[PDB]
Amino acid sequence: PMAPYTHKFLMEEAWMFTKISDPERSRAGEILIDFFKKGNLSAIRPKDKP
Amino acid sequence: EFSIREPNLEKHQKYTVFEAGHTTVRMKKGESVIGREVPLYLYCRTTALSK
Amino acid sequence: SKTFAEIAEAFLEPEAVRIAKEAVEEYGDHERKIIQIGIHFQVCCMFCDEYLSTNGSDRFVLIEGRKRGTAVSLQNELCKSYDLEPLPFLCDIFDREEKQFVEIGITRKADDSYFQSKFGKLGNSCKIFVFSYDGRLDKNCEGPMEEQKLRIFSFLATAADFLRKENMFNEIFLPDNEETIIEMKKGKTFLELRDESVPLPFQTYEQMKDYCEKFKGNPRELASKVSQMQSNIKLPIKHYEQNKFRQIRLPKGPMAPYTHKFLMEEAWMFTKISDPERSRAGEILIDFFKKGNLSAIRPKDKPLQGKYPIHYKNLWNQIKAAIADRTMVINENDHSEFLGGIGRASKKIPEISLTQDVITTEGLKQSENKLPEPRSFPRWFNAEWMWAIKDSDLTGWVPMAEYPPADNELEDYAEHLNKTMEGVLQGTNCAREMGKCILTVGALMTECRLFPGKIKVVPIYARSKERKSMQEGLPVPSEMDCLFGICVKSKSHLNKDDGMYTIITFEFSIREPNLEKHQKYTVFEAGHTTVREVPLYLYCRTTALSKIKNDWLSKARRCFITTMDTVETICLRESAKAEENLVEKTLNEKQMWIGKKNGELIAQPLREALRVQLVQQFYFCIYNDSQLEGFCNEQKKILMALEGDKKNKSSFGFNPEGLLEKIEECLINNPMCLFMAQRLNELVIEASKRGAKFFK
Amino acid sequence: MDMKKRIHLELRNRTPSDVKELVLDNCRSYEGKIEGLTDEFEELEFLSTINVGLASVANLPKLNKLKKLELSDNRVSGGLEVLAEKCPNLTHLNLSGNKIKDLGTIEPLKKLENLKSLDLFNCEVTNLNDYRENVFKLLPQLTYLDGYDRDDKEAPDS
Amino acid sequence: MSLLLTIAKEYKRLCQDAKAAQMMTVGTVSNYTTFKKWTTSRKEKNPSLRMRWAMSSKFPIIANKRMLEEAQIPKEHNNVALWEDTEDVSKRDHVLASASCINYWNFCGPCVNNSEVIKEVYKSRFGRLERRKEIMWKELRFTLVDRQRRRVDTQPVEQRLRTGEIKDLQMWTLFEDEAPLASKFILDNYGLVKEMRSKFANKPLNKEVVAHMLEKQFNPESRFLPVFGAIRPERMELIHALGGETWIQEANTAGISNVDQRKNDIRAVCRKVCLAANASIMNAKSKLVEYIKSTSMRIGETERKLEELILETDDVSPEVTLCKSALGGQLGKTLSFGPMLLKKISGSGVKVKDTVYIQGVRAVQFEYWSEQEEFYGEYKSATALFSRKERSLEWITIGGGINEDRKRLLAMCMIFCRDGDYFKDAPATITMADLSTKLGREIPYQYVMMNWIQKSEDNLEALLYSRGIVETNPGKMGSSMGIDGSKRAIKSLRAVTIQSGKIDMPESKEKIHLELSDNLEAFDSSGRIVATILDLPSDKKVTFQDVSFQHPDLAVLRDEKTAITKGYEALIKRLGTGDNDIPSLIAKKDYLSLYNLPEVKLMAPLIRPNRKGVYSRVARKLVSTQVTTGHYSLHELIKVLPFTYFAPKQGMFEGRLFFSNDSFVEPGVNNNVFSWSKADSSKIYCHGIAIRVPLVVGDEHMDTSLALLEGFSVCENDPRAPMVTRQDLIDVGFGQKVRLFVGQGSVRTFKRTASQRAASSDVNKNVKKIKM
RNA sequence: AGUAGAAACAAGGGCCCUG
Repeated sequence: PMAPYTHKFLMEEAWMFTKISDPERSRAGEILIDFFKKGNLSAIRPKDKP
Repeated sequence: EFSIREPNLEKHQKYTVFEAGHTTVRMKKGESVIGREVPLYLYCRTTALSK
Repeated sequence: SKTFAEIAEAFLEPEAVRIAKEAVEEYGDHERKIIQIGIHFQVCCMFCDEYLSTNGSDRFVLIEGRKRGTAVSLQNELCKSYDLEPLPFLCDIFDREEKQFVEIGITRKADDSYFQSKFGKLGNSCKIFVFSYDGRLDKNCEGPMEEQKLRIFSFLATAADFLRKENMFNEIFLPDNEETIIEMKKGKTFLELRDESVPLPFQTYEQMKDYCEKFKGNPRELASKVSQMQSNIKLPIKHYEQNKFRQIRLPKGPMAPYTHKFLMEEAWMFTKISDPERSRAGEILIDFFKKGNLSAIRPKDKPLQGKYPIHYKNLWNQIKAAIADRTMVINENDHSEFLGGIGRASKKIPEISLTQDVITTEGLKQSENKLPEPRSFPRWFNAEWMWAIKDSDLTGWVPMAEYPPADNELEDYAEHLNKTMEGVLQGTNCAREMGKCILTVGALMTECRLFPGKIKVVPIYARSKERKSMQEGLPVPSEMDCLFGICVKSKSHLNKDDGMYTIITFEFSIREPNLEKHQKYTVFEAGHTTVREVPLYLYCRTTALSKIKNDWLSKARRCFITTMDTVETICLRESAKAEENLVEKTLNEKQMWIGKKNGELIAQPLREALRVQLVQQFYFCIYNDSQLEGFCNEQKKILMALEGDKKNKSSFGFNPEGLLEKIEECLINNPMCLFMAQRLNELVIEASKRGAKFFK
Repeated sequence: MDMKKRIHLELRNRTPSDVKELVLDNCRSYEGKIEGLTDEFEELEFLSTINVGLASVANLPKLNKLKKLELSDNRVSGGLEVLAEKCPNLTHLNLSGNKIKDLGTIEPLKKLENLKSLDLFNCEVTNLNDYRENVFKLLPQLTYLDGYDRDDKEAPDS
Repeated sequence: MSLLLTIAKEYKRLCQDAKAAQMMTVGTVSNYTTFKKWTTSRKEKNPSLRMRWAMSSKFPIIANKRMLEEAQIPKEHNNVALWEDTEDVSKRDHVLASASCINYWNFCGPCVNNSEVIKEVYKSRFGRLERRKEIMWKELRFTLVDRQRRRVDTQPVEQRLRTGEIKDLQMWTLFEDEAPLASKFILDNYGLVKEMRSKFANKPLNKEVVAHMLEKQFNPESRFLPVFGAIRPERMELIHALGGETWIQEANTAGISNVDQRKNDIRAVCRKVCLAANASIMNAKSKLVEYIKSTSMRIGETERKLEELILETDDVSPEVTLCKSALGGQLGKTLSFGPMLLKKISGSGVKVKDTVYIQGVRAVQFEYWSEQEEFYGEYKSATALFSRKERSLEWITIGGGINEDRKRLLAMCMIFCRDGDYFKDAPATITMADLSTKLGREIPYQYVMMNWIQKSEDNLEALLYSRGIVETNPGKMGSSMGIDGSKRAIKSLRAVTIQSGKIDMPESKEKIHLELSDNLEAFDSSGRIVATILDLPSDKKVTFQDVSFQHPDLAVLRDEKTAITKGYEALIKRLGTGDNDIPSLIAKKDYLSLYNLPEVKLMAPLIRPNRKGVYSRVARKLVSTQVTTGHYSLHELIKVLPFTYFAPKQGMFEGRLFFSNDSFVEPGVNNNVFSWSKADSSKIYCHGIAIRVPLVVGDEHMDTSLALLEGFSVCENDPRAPMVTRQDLIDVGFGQKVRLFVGQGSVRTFKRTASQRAASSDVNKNVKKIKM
């Protein structure tokens, strides 16, 4: 069989949400919370069957 | 991880995949911007690391 | 459910439920009427609908839910204030924009009867509105507000659907004014009887009802009668330690002979190799026939013992002929007719065609049932028990399915233990008898189903596999088809369960018989056979079977289940007390008493004692009858008393002699019962050396 | 709902021979197969079938006067050869949202000489290298692509 | 079709007879059920026997004939028979056959296009399988087990329902033409029905089987079984393969089925609202009921009403009990005294008065029960069986596994029985302040001593000392308990017994309708208290997810977002029936009269004033485009209308519509301010809050009569109006009448005019106007 | 002949069918 993907992350098939950078909130714990506030993540509700 | 490209069985073997609603794509339109909705996928995987 | 209130709470508001409940309690009526009232009340509510007048005040004022006296007080108050005439009867609601009371009605019948009665009772005094659960309305004035009508009809429709679903949409729960008295239609004959079935002191149900509804407790007379009855009884109590158990008295007479249809120990068989293509019986019976040994047989007219040898001889010759014809069928001659009980069924004689003269000619008395006769202790049972414990030179006698996969340690353990037990058991002799019975009974059942009214020929055979030596020599041991004898059926017209279809059994042996044991058989001297050369005998007899027996004999793989249960229980119980895997040790080390030899006890590991329990279960499956049933049902008391003796529990009883009598009553001409009873006596004897409660 | 009832509803007593446009979006078609269409529709010049669980266009009947089509949100794959025979006078097409795996599937469309614009968005084909140019070299008759002509000339409204 | 004509001919032929006519004329349709029993009645004693006796035959099976001809099923394929032309005696339209034919069908028979629908039919069992596959087994060990018997659930099930709610659901998902009137459970749970219908539609299926499977999919199989370890349905379904009396197959099964989280969330919500209502002094009852009905929560995908879930669960907690009592929900006969659990086995009694002096001389009344009674008790990992006798703890036995739990259970038991001298003479430490009445609400000395124990361990030790202590007699050494909770000692407490092995929990399939007071204390046809607000944790802060506290007091939002939400609510309330409403106007294509509604006029001040004209233009544009044709989405007009009040202007529309509070909505994509989905088309999410849109009209998405039922109602029957189907029902005019067939053997008359009012208020109010 | 039990079978219905 063919060799599968091995790297940890995704390069070409990836995707990203965007937002403006605030130097007063330039940390992961803050960036994640801010991204979560607008409620675009909460909409992510994967169905049961994959 | 997030993705907007359905997978293939060979390259994506260690990955467990789902379908998480939809999302939006933004592109120029003359002098304005528009938004075209597309599906959305979620790629699940486990792995180890070290120092 | 469980009460009408909970039901009403399903589609009503609990408030109106409580209201109607308090109301029926006020009038003290049957609580089955909670429903109607609540509905009426709720309607009134959904009528008011927070409607308002020009003056910004409430338009409608409820009167229904209130008490009767208070309701009349308010009614008169309003008739006075607004200067209206007092009504004779009470109402449900009153309006202000028109200043005239309003009455609401409801019914299920699609007719004006309710509205006609109400209008006659009240003429045109006030406004009356009667709705129907099926969309009808009858009134004496202009129609109500639209919203009111919609909300009322919708509510009523839902309620009616619910009721119809609950079967309560009847006059009982939804009666009119008149049909409010439901009662059992007590007739005349029923009363005449009821007044005749009364106890003695009373003579009419009324007296009994008055005595029971008012009965009061008088403990003193009760205690006095108790003591009196306690004195005229004198219940005996017998602690076993003082009153010991005598031995059991077996019957006396001749010995109990062989009863099983097939031979086990004295059986001789011819073997061959099995080809997968030819696997049916009608085929193997020919394969064995070609080599010439089955045809080499040629008995003589002089039997060692038995009766009717000529019939048996002719039947054997006919069997050989039929086999040669490649058709397992036999013709109806005098011989077969005699052995198959063809025409020996009684002839019927109606009484309408009978006179006192007909009875005198040939005595027609009532049949004198000849119950079985007693027997003695059999001395050949231990021999069979000891022979059925040893190997048979082969294995795989009893077919078994495959083992599924495994994922956890549990299934691995189960598979390992099951493999050990199956490999140990499949090599014995009892196993080959089980497989023989299985296959032969299957063939006979198939034949009885397909070819009734026709005498057939079925073999007595089995399939096995030679044991596995080391890799040396010829590997992959082969299979084997073995043949012990021949069987024959006779017109198994099983019109009904429990029926009887006589079979015949031609078996092969190399051991001369005994009159006591092989009493029913009829042996012949056939000739010689190899191994060197040795004489040959031919055991022949007659018997019968049924659907029930065939089915239960074919399902003879339960003994494995029981034995596995017992063993796994012991091993797991020993392993848990120490919290460690003690199974192989428990199988190879733990010793179990088996028997006595030279007045001493004998023991061997459980791994080898399993065979004893297996044979016990097999015999239970074989010799099962009512006698053995009663015995095994009545012996538990003795074992429980024994256990009580082992633990110093001062047991006692009321009448052990009766127990011994009941036990010894069901011991007749059934070898298994006699054997187990003698062994139980020996048990209590051997334990008397270590325990009390037993006499010698 | 169902394309049958949807259609019978859109046809407010109107014959299927005098209409110039039709829409069936947000419907359902068993087995992803058309149901209720015939050659009776002659004057029809526009069509819209979106998000109806469709998978093949085999059943589609002949429609000459048709000049615009929309099949987005479905999962059509490898049924493009039929379009030429049924609707050769077609000019505008849309397939964004369907299962298009390779340029081989899109070759038949060259025979639609009347074709002007095509719309492929969110398909796998778009994720290749030199796809717009290779497509243009395949379909020279086609001018617009996903709303952009060579040199990225935004197309007008209509 | 021709089949229809054949059915009609058969009906005619059958009516030609006299008996059939009499029976089809007399009575109602229910008689059918009865007729279903008098026919085809035949059983057998030992089917195993007769099965071996029959399968031994040639043609033991029956089968259809035309199905075989159409399927081209031959006879004597390869010299082996399959069937022969005959007629069974019972069916008269079936033919004998053999088992081999079935294999023939399975191998060279007719094939269907697809069969994955099965996975939905039997979802419960595929779920069992998957749950199994996601397990990580472990070693096996041998030892003895303390298996306690108790009533539990073995089938994991989401949205557990009743039977009356299920019978309608089956009909509305499979047989809609034969459907009855819409019940409340449907109108409330619309998306659920839509989902269950999307799968079993346009498919070749046997429907009875599907209905049975759905019943199983909504039934938690309750059993009285021995159990060990944790209690979760995910385990009980395979308990047989985890451990027995002597063995245990260790395995981790914690991360599956996400059940108990829902229950703990529910109980947390109940506690919160109970405390809230307790903040009141005279209407905590109505306050609590309002908080209940003014609240909802999400389950998986769907949003359910709280009062609906509470009446379906069986969590015996002092919180759920109160709620189920307020709503008149019946429940079991289970008690609660603080954290512990209790259940009465036998005995009786009646209240009695007594007093105690707190400090010096301070008389305080405390009650007890004057009789002998027996009680089972269950604390964390500890069981007990005790008896009370006239203000004393007669005896008690325990089968727990911990010393701390043992001591706490014993102390709470002693309290529950008012045993000891403390109830005769309280300690000095307590005072009148600690007595009761945080703000006026009294407290019986019982819970007083309770909190006094929970405060310090030394109070507990002293309380235990209040129980008689003696020297451990010989032999009873094993059945003894010290002060620390040791299975043996030289000196132990009085009238106590210990043992290894929990106690078998009793059982009773009984229900009771209880009530409560204005102080939140429930009573059960007696002076006994089953629950209160003092037996629950004091308070704690939690962040509830996927919840809707649509109530002023139970809200944290500001006046701005609340004003927006209320404007949207009013604008939706204008979504009803009658002219001057938006549906009639759409039907008439009067897209202009919408701009002049009063509701948009009240929400206009909230619009960004510097760009209100541009947005207005766009909104009006969209509206006309949707209205002129008929292809509209109701979830977008309700969103953009508030902007059409002002006058159009010129400018560049970036793509967003802002209010005056820096909160926008976008036309086509869901955001935090306005969201919805095609799955649940009966909800609108604004600022997290949910709003229930009525079902009066159906757009392109909604594809059945289900979306129109809240626009119809029953009215007086009129034989003049026409009789129509359930599909043409959409082409009627608001305010018109029409006859119709409903369910079975029932015809009625409907009118497309709604009635938003309910019965709750119209009854409660009119009642309160009677207690004066 | 035989079975088994504390009574029943050892074909039954109309030359034809049947468990």
